Amino acid sequence: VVGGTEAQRNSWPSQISLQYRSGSSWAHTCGGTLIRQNWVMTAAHCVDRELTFRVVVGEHNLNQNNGTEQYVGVQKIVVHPYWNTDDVAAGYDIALLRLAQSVTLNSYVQLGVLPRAGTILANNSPCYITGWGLTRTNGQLAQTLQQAYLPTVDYAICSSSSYWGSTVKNSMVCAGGDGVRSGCQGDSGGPLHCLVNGQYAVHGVTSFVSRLGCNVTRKPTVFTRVSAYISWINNVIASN
Ligand SMILES: *C(=O)[C@@H](CC)[C@@H](CNS(=O)(=O)c1ccc(C)cc1)C(=O)O
Ligand SMILES: [Ca+2]
Repeated sequence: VVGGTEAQRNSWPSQISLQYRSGSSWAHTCGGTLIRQNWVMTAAHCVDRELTFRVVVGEHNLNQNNGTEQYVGVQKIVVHPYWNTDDVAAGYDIALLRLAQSVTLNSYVQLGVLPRAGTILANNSPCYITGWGLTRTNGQLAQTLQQAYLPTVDYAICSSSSYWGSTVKNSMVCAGGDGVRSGCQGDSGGPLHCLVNGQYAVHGVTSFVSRLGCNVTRKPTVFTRVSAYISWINNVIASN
């Protein structure tokens, strides 16, 4: 996240780090949201490569032991069946990961609250993106989890010609676009937390930013709209 601030250690306990095995170690590649003790919601584009993945819950600093982390392998990957790698703009950028073991909940590890199905936020709704993605366009990943306030940009504005045009669909949420704050590579898959009726809920799954760069004026970060996929999510969880 570009233009973010370090999150407090226990602010976003559903945020997970999705990592892939790289030689003798592990490398962060995307975020995700813990939605069941053994299920993670992330972006389908994060699991397009045939890599070995693990999820880290209760993570704060990627390069140091925080003494709060739980490490778990990904046992099954279910990508939305309409997802197409060649077309992120078509949408369906969502996937569910069944964890090899159920994680233990505590103040650093909690399930993400999902919105009711069909919920659409009013323009300019208050949301925060969180993640360890690049802190600058063509930069490096953050060491500590970052957060940035990114107000939503409704579909009418977001899909307008000055913004994203036809690239944005109504199955997505746009947020930000101020030219200073945004998601960036490595934040994909993570949550967009929006305050609704006093409770933060995960309304988006980070999906894409402009090819021009991360923090680009009028190119708000684009997220899969979680509330469009509630029955899909429940169907997967129930049949697996
Ligand atoms: C997500 O991080 C997104 C910006 C918010 C990225 C794409 N996701 S990624 O950087 O994880 C990705 C890109 C390509 C591959 C092969 C793997 C990972 C974006 O550039 O829109
Ligand atoms: Ca750590």
